[PDB]
Amino acid sequence: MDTSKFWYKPHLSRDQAIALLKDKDPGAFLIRDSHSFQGAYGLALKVATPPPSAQPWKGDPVEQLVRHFLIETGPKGVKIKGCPSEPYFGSLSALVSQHSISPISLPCCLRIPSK
Repeated sequence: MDTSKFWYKPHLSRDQAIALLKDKDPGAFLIRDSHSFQGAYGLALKVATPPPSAQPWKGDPVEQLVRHFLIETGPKGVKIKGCPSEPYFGSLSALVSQHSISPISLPCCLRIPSK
């Protein structure tokens, strides 16, 4: 039984989010203050298992278990700044809800339990 207030932490650091994701059930996600750039939100998602290649670059093998990407919101919509996709959806809620059906940046659809 978890609420958005527990999965939403602006002060929460990236490392903290990764540790909380690797310690929680698969499919769970969280949001934190994106220190990257203004008007950005850090989205973290926990995967069930690593890829078939498992080729981490200067990062522990567990880092792959947790995927964290920074989403930017502009006058053209909000999208995850990391892949060429850039679908540009309505808001964080729009991409979060759609991510549970058509996952792009993430390996698997995002789970939104109790919401």
